[PDB]
Amino acid sequence: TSQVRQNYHQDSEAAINRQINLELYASYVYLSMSYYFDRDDVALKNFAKYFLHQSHEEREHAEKLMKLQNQRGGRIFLQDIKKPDCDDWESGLNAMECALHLEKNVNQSLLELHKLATDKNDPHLCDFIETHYLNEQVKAIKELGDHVTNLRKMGAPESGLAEYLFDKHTLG
Amino acid sequence: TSQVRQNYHQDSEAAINRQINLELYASYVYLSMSYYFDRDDVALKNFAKYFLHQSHEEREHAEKLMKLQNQRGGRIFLQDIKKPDCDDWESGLNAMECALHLEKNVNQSLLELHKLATDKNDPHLCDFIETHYLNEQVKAIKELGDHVTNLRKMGAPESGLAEYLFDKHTLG
Amino acid sequence: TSQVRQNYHQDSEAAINRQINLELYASYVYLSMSYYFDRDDVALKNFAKYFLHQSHEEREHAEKLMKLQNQRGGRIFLQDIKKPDCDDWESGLNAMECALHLEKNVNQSLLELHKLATDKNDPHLCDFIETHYLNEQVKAIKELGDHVTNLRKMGAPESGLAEYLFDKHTLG
Amino acid sequence: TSQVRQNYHQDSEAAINRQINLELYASYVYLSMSYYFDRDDVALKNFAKYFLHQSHEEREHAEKLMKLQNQRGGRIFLQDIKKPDCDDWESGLNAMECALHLEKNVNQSLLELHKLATDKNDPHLCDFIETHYLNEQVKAIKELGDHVTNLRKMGAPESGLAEYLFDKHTLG
Ligand SMILES: [Cl-]
Ligand SMILES: [Cl-]
Ligand SMILES: [Cl-]
Ligand SMILES: [Cl-]
Ligand SMILES: [Cl-]
Ligand SMILES: [Cl-]
Ligand SMILES: [Cl-]
Ligand SMILES: [Cl-]
Ligand SMILES: [Cl-]
Ligand SMILES: [Cl-]
Ligand SMILES: [Cl-]
Ligand SMILES: [Cl-]
Ligand SMILES: [Cl-]
Ligand SMILES: [Cl-]
Ligand SMILES: [Cl-]
Ligand SMILES: [Cl-]
Ligand SMILES: [Cl-]
Ligand SMILES: [Cl-]
Ligand SMILES: [Cl-]
Ligand SMILES: [Cl-]
Ligand SMILES: [Cl-]
Ligand SMILES: [Cl-]
Ligand SMILES: [Cl-]
Ligand SMILES: [Cl-]
Ligand SMILES: [Cl-]
Ligand SMILES: [Cl-]
Ligand SMILES: [Cl-]
Ligand SMILES: [Cl-]
Ligand SMILES: [Cl-]
Ligand SMILES: [Cl-]
Ligand SMILES: [Cl-]
Ligand SMILES: [Cl-]
Ligand SMILES: [Cl-]
Ligand SMILES: [Cl-]
Ligand SMILES: [Cl-]
Ligand SMILES: [Cl-]
Ligand SMILES: [Cl-]
Ligand SMILES: [Cl-]
Ligand SMILES: [Cl-]
Ligand SMILES: [Cl-]
Ligand SMILES: [Cl-]
Ligand SMILES: [Cl-]
Ligand SMILES: [Cl-]
Ligand SMILES: [Cl-]
Ligand SMILES: [Cl-]
Ligand SMILES: [Fe+2]
Ligand SMILES: [Fe+2]
Ligand SMILES: [Fe+2]
Ligand SMILES: [Fe+2]
Ligand SMILES: [Fe+2]
Ligand SMILES: [Fe+2]
Ligand SMILES: [Fe+2]
Ligand SMILES: [Fe+2]
Ligand SMILES: [Fe+2]
Ligand SMILES: [Fe+2]
Ligand SMILES: [Fe+2]
Ligand SMILES: [Fe+2]
Ligand SMILES: [Fe+2]
Ligand SMILES: [Fe+2]
Ligand SMILES: [Fe+2]
Ligand SMILES: [Fe+2]
Ligand SMILES: [Fe+2]
Ligand SMILES: [Fe+2]
Ligand SMILES: [Fe+2]
Ligand SMILES: [Mg+2]
Ligand SMILES: [Mg+2]
Ligand SMILES: [Mg+2]
Ligand SMILES: [Mg+2]
Ligand SMILES: [Mg+2]
Ligand SMILES: [Mg+2]
Ligand SMILES: [Mg+2]
Ligand SMILES: [Mg+2]
Ligand SMILES: [Mg+2]
Ligand SMILES: [Mg+2]
Ligand SMILES: [Mg+2]
Ligand SMILES: [Mg+2]
Ligand SMILES: [Mg+2]
Ligand SMILES: [Mg+2]
Ligand SMILES: [Mg+2]
Ligand SMILES: [Mg+2]
Repeated sequence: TSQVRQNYHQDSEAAINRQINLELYASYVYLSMSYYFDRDDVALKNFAKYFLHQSHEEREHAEKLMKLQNQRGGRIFLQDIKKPDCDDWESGLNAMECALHLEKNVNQSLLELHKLATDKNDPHLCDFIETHYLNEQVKAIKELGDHVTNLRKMGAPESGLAEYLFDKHTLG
Repeated sequence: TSQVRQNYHQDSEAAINRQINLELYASYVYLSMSYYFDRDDVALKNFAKYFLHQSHEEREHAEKLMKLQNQRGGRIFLQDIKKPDCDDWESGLNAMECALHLEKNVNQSLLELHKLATDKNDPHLCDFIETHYLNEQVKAIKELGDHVTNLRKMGAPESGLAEYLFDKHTLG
Repeated sequence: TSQVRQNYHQDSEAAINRQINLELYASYVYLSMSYYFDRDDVALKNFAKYFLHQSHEEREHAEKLMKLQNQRGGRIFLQDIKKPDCDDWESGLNAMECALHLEKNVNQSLLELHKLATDKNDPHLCDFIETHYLNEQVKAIKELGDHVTNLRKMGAPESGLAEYLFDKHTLG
Repeated sequence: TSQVRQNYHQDSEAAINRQINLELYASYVYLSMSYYFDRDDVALKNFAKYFLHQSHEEREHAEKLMKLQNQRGGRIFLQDIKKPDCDDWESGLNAMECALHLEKNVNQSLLELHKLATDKNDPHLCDFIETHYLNEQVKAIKELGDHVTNLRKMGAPESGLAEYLFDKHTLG
């Protein structure tokens, strides 16, 4: 056993490794989405910028969990990062909808992680999740919902003008 | 023979003179396009600004080739600069499409020039073309493609509103 | 066909997608190595810092290739990012040796990519690889070789003192 | 009853008084350790500096708990501060090992305190412990573990050179 390990259940350790993979997966989804908008036949540079930033944030989320694993004396075990579900993201509205679904999926995993930490009476892990993950998720989900709403109201995805104007006035 | 000349084939010298003419031609096409947008019955000042800048860049491309010719000990031979294919450029979208076609034509000529330089084992000329021309062309073509895409998606050329808003938010 | 595509062979497009995956793989290897050194039973923070920086550089390499793909009118196709070969990296010396092997493997792939670009007479792609990848690889390989040499000379991996002092005076 | 008291169980009040004593005890252990390293026959000034800083931090931990007691309307009851277990701390490695054991003991007490607060549904007290104590403990334990590891790897306690170099390059 690690000399630092205390009150850190093996189930929690395993769940943290699963969460690391999921955060890296989310980084990959956003990376794919970003460069879709950089295509010459899509050409929405602020959608590209927005999703690249979200991608980099997800990687920071993963790295902080790796740091946590070591802080508590667990051992990092990495798995393949699966490719995203789509190669072609169809439209700005569709990409925002997929991002919303992704963030709610990552949130559900974080909530299950917190429930495990609660079941194992690990208040340090509970605090870590609450302080660094749960409100960030709520804010991300709200922002994506807001974006979906505006795109729908403006007439996307049929209106290429709506996508263009949203790119310029909300994402730029 | 020029006291400086070394490893510089007469075919390369001639091809450089042809490229000088083509770059000046491209400058002239963009000059014509620019002032079309300055017409009182067209009145898109940022289209005018954009194309005038592209015109001035083409002249810089020509002057750098003139400098190259002398650097290598070749002799500059100038020809008439042909007037552009159109007097009336029809719309912002049509002008962007013509610019895209022009830039791909200039690129093809540069690629043929590079192949000649390769065939004659002239690595200095190869480097000159690669370092100062080829990526600039790729970037210009990508930018023009992006512009065409947005104008089409926004509803041009039928939508005068699309042209106006593109002028203001992308070119301004 | 993409409106921007010119002189860009389908084989080159495919090879660029393969290179994107390899660069992301290299990012993952370095990420794994970094956090190994952050373990409480390893505890070499400058090894951790060094490898995390290398990880972030590899991701930048991947993103630039994604940008290239779109610039030339190719289409990005992503694959799973394989987990690294090891979970436990054994020592500072062993990790440096693995990094050296990785960088030489990535270099070989870049050289094969350049040979394809040469075979297809794509001087823009040749220049891109030469300007942004090949010297960076040569410098990385030389630096890693230098590091391996010093660790060996100092008495690693048997000397934990050698690893500690190298961490402090070369990597810090 | 205090005019401010609300949802503050008598068991929690008593447990806070016990924690105040333990934090002062930890301050005393580190004070003793610090001046051991200031002995002319030990003479490791950065070990002395490090432990004196840890001593002062423990006193701040105690004072914040005293403030908490009054904030919630409990009453502070003080007990003797026991002398540390050792007069002679043997070596830098041994002192770091004793500090690690101390911090894990203080952590266990904090975890028991948090469980009491949970059992009595006192979310303010739960938050206080999580926000101001639990991560500080995890970080302290990780840092001490890191220090023990490096000293062992470098050849302590037999190597007086290892202790000297660690003092200079990690603690200085
Ligand atoms: Cl445990
Ligand atoms: Cl367990
Ligand atoms: Cl997993
Ligand atoms: Cl796997
Ligand atoms: Cl699978
Ligand atoms: Cl998902
Ligand atoms: Cl349970
Ligand atoms: Cl709990
Ligand atoms: Cl919000
Ligand atoms: Cl908020
Ligand atoms: Cl919004
Ligand atoms: Cl507007
Ligand atoms: Cl010659
Ligand atoms: Cl000749
Ligand atoms: Cl001519
Ligand atoms: Cl003529
Ligand atoms: Cl003629
Ligand atoms: Cl043309
Ligand atoms: Cl020939
Ligand atoms: Cl050559
Ligand atoms: Cl570009
Ligand atoms: Cl570029
Ligand atoms: Cl555009
Ligand atoms: Cl092609
Ligand atoms: Cl082809
Ligand atoms: Cl692949
Ligand atoms: Cl795959
Ligand atoms: Cl496979
Ligand atoms: Cl490898
Ligand atoms: Cl071939
Ligand atoms: Cl070639
Ligand atoms: Cl070098
Ligand atoms: Cl160099
Ligand atoms: Cl070195
Ligand atoms: Cl009460
Ligand atoms: Cl009570
Ligand atoms: Cl007490
Ligand atoms: Cl007493
Ligand atoms: Cl007693
Ligand atoms: Cl103790
Ligand atoms: Cl109870
Ligand atoms: Cl509660
Ligand atoms: Cl830490
Ligand atoms: Cl932390
Ligand atoms: Cl340390
Ligand atoms: Fe975000
Ligand atoms: Fe951010
Ligand atoms: Fe995340
Ligand atoms: Fe997220
Ligand atoms: Fe330009
Ligand atoms: Fe310019
Ligand atoms: Fe040009
Ligand atoms: Fe041009
Ligand atoms: Fe590097
Ligand atoms: Fe760097
Ligand atoms: Fe790379
Ligand atoms: Fe590399
Ligand atoms: Fe030194
Ligand atoms: Fe401390
Ligand atoms: Fe401090
Ligand atoms: Fe404390
Ligand atoms: Fe402490
Ligand atoms: Fe809680
Ligand atoms: Fe909290
Ligand atoms: Mg998973
Ligand atoms: Mg699959
Ligand atoms: Mg328990
Ligand atoms: Mg918060
Ligand atoms: Mg001509
Ligand atoms: Mg004529
Ligand atoms: Mg020859
Ligand atoms: Mg260049
Ligand atoms: Mg591969
Ligand atoms: Mg596998
Ligand atoms: Mg060919
Ligand atoms: Mg270079
Ligand atoms: Mg006590
Ligand atoms: Mg006694
Ligand atoms: Mg109650
Ligand atoms: Mg906190």
